[PDB]
Amino acid sequence: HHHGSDLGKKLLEAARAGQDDEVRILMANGADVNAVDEYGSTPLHLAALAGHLEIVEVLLKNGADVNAYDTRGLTPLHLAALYGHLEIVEVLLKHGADVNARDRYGDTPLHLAAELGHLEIVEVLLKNGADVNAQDKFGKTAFDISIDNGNEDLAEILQKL
Ligand SMILES: [Cl-]
Repeated sequence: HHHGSDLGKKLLEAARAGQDDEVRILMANGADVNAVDEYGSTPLHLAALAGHLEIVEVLLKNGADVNAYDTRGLTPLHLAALYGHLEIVEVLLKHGADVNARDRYGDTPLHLAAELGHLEIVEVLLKNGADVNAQDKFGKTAFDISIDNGNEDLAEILQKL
């Protein structure tokens, strides 16, 4: 629907604020599920960041792009991992999220979850095919990040799971 309309902007705002009723109302009025703001963020990026599981589900049910990339190359999965939202991480993977998507720095969701010490998110990403050898632009793997941060608990999950 159009290109950067105020209707799409209202849906982006309601998705970030977790306004479930307002999100259903706006969608019924024809708001585009894949509306983008100036940062290339979609309603699914903003709901995943702010940890609104229910809204993430309705967006997906109504055809939101699970692998949309913003201006920094961050996908909704990168954001759910970075903000520590485990249930959203699981729901996104079930709806075909690309476990090895790369942002502008070559970091995958695994790199971001390791950097923030999110152990269970790391474990879930590994069992969904996360690439342990993926190197970012600084030449680091998620394992290298865990070692540099002296998180031996995380490093052990990264080597054995
Ligand atoms: Cl969650």
